[PDB]
Amino acid sequence: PFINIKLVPENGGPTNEQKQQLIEGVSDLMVKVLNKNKASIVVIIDEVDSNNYGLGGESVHHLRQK
Amino acid sequence: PFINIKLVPENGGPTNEQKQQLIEGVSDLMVKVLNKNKASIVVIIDEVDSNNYGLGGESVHHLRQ
Amino acid sequence: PFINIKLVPENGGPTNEQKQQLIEGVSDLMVKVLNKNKASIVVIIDEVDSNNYGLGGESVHHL
Amino acid sequence: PFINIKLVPENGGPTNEQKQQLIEGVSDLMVKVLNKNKASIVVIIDEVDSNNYGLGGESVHHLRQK
Amino acid sequence: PFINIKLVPENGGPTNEQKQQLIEGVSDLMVKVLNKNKASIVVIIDEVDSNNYGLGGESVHHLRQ
Amino acid sequence: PFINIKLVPENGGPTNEQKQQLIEGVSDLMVKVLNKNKASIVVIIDEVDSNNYGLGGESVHHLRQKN
Repeated sequence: PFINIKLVPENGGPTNEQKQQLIEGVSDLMVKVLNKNKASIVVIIDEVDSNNYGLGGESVHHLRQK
Repeated sequence: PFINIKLVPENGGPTNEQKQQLIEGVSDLMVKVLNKNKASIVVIIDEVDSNNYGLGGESVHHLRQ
Repeated sequence: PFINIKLVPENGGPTNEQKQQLIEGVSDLMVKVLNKNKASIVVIIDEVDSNNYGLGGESVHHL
Repeated sequence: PFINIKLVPENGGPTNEQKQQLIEGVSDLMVKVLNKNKASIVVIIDEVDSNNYGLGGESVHHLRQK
Repeated sequence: PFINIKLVPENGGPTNEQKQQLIEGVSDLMVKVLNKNKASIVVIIDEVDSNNYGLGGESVHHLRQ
Repeated sequence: PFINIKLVPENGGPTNEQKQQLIEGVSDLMVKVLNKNKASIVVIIDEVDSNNYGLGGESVHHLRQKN
């Protein structure tokens, strides 16, 4: 399986350790819910600049300014 | 955040219930690991034919048989 | 440029005409905001089953 | 709805303001065509290096020289 | 590495055999260029409806009479 | 068509030359197998940090510790 996680950096996060927590976490979910083969699980975390992420028609940067 | 899960169906699954468990599990994981706002977490699960998914150069179809 | 639009179908939407509207709408947006090469714009619309799309931890089907 | 836009930066663009126009425009198009929940609209803009984007078998870094 | 190929079906293609060819093709390409590990190469082929694919602001279905 | 390639950089690579080889390689592959139109082929190569890519539940940074 392939899992793509796209998020916006926040408070110096996520750290390398946190990305690892996500990688292992997401992979374990697939195994627990679908009994998938963890060995073949690929995960990619994309960090999007607050200015390149939009929700509701506004950027995350513009939203955090509130 | 946005999470895209791509997987190959098998054994009549994943059922709609298993899909619900994946959405919940990924969303809770984000909230738990990075204190994300579950309300904004979007998840999309794509199901790929076994003849369309390759690993190591072989199709999942040939790998399962 | 490349634009990927993922949505969950509903009420018989989107029809093939509405998909074309999205393709034209997005393509004209890039040329108007960035003056990008209209002829190099690639758009792909993906229709996601209500049970496969989640928002707030719940599937669109549930919502 | 989710919209991913991948482009190659050019002449200083897109600026944070132009990115907002893309996020706004995209979100308005989804509402005008299918009346989707505007608040649930997620938009991600990825800027690709001109040496990492190909078209017609050639990189954008080269095509811009023609 | 992960490779995603999105295309529009036509005249019955791509066949399961042609999909296999794309998987082996892309996979071998990675090994030859960056000597990447074959076993870790994941390939996903998405087949996009001609009414769902647009180029130059025209759907592939309309761009084919 | 559209081809997205996601890989993790390593040992001074991939260079622009190698990225160009990937663009041409994938493009030729599409032309050879499905006679797809070259001009319409879009390829985007993404370079993922070794800490952002996982396989088997371990980041690539970790996997690369072992030869």
